[PDB]
Amino acid sequence: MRHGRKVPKLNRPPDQRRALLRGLTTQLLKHGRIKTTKARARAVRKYVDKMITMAKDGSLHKRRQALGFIYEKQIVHALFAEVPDRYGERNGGYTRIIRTLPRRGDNAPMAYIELV
Amino acid sequence: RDRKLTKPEMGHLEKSGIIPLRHLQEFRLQSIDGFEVTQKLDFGELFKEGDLVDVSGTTIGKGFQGGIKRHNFKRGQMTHGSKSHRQLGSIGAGTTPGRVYKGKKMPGRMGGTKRKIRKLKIVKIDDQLNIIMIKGALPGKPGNLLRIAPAKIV
Amino acid sequence: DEITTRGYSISMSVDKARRVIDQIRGRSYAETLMILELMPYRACYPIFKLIYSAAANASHNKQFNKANLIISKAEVNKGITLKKVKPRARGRSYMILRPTCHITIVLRDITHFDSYDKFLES
Amino acid sequence: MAVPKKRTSIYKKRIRKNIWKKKGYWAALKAFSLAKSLSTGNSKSFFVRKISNQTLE
RNA sequence: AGGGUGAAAAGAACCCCCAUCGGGGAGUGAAAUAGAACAUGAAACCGUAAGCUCUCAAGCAGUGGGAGGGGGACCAGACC
RNA sequence: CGGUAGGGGAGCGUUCCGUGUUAGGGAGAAACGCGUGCGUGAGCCGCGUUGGACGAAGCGGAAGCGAGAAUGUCGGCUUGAGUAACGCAAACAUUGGUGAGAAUCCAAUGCCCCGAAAACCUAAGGGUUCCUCCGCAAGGUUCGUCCACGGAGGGUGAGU
RNA sequence: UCGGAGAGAGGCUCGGUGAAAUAGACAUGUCUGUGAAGAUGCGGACUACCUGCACCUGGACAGAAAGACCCUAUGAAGCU
RNA sequence: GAAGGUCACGGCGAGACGAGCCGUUUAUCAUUACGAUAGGUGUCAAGUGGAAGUGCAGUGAUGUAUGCAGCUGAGGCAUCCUAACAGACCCACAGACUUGAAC
Repeated sequence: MRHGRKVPKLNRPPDQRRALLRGLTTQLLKHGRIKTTKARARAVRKYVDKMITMAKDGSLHKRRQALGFIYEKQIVHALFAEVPDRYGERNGGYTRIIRTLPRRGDNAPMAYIELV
Repeated sequence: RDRKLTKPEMGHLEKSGIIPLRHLQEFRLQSIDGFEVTQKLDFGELFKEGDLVDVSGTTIGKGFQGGIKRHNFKRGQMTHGSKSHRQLGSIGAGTTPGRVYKGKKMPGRMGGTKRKIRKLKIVKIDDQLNIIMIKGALPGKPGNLLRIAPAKIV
Repeated sequence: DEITTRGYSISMSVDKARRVIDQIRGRSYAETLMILELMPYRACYPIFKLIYSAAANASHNKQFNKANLIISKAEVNKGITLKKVKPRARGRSYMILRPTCHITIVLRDITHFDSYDKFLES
Repeated sequence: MAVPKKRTSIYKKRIRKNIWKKKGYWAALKAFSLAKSLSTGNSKSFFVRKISNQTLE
């Protein structure tokens, strides 16, 4: 194990990580619950909460850089006026994970991510 | 002395207090025993200051460390070499009985193991609050146990 | 061997499989259906409908209650294999075989004889 | 690489079949989670307001 | 490469489990521990159950002597 | 009275035939065990079970007369094995639909790759693999309600 | 010359499908000596709990190849 | 059916797979038994760097003031708001013979 390791690099190049992540992100603040592996859940976890704290501060500084992650101009305004304002009293814990029954024909992992 | 542990605590009530992580014993050197107070400090009040003190920490771990890392001295190319350099350098014979000469340098694994540095002078020493300053070295990464034994220079 | 139901020509194997039935052996009809639904192995099927196949029928066909049922016999045997061919290098080092399975278990009541006896003076 | 001489087959092969012991429900207890009547072996959704359900009351 | 279930197929309605693949029963037949992979179906190979031996003991390991153990003996008689 | 190559001297068993539509068998061959009795031996005799039909005692006659090895031949079945592999490195995931089940089907929102190309058209060849409705054991070195898989229909109408 | 670190495709674990060269038989430790004379299986002695995974890979004159080297057999196939 | 072990969960300057170390929402019982192992958050440090917007000067490019501002991965402190679930199973019931020294 890498001394002081964090954020899995998956089995694909770096540029391949900041691409797939952009999906599970918007799809999370657009629908609600998203099924995925336990690894992805732990990964997307931070990439999502770190995007929510930005909206909490509002302003434009947390909008230009934010857009660098998600491209949907529909889910962006959301954070700047939807669920983040609901956590204006809660410091953290924006996302929530939970394990479930194994895959279908495949081993594991499996979990559903949803906002608390 | 509550969480995790349970049996070691109750098995310590024998005239004493506050249990550490791992009880370590010593040898003969004329010192106090369980009859006056039963509590050793960090002053030693005898080992004398100025002298050097040894430090036995716990070595780190590089996983299934190869052989080129437990010796660091094996040539090899990579851009065209078939040895890829990293290779152990291909050790062994081809048509000789012997017995693969056991004990010879090989990859193997690595992990926590005693080290001991010995010697090493001291710059500052403080008691009560507990704290010591060793001249660099200090085996293992901050998070072990260490024995910080006096000095077995003899 | 009271009731023996299962089948044959399964699309499973003889190695990967069986390792699932060797755990349900000597187990009740419940202790076996509460573990298979947790076994992340494909062998769980059609072995799942198996434990249910040996049962249920033995309830209306014969005089066997739902309880006291335990897997007496159980074993996976290799049936018929097919010699397939797959290219690789000039075609020579090949044979190929599909180890099929046709396990055949059986359920039956349980013996046991308990009769506690004590004295209560009043 | 090389090639094996005499294939014992019997015995040896059999012994190397113990490590693959019947892994009965590889997981913790996760028994009855109360008011479940049964529920899957491994841990599952807890009990509270209709959660994880596709539809609500 | 690949032969023949049975005399005649009456070569299996219906019922139960499954995805209305598969099996088990109910029936037919002198028989399906003969039913479409089917007659009599051994061996090589692959398993379950039962008794004994089996972690401080090694070399194509059987053989001769030989205790103990699980069973079968004879109204001891010391054997398989 | 050890015995190779060899020479010489005695026999068993197997298929068939003569002596046999005599006799044994459906109250029953064949296949396996056992009685471990019997002969110098290869074996023979009796018998239980299973099983389904004939087979054949004695002497002689006629044999394509019994092999665990000729890198034998044919077929089946072990082991290395359940190790590797699952076949350019142009990643993938999600919300729904259908289904017993689908990360790879379909539908939607995107990412990513190519962009004189892994676009289209045409010749050779191939030749019905095109389309639609279903099914899937086998063929798809994962599954598959998916498919150029299988089983039924439909479809190539120019004097230029 | 002393190379190290990091990013990918394998390797490792799990789930599904699923090979091979090869092999008389195995309860196939080392060493000295011996032996048609460089065997683990002979003799003496020492050492050594039973059984896997990953890796490095000398032994089993390992595997594939009745060797293209030499010679032998009044062989053969071409050439001069 | 206890001590204890094991499994799982949240993680590890420890690992190929196992093992090993810390912890499991009272952060297991009394006495403060010192009991956030991780992700996120807040602050700080460090590394880039003085950006967006806006105003002004210039035809433009460009530059200046706010800006030594903002952004910010594994570093440090602090914070458990999310997940560490109440429980189970496994393992048992003071436990052999003889002799000696004691009683």
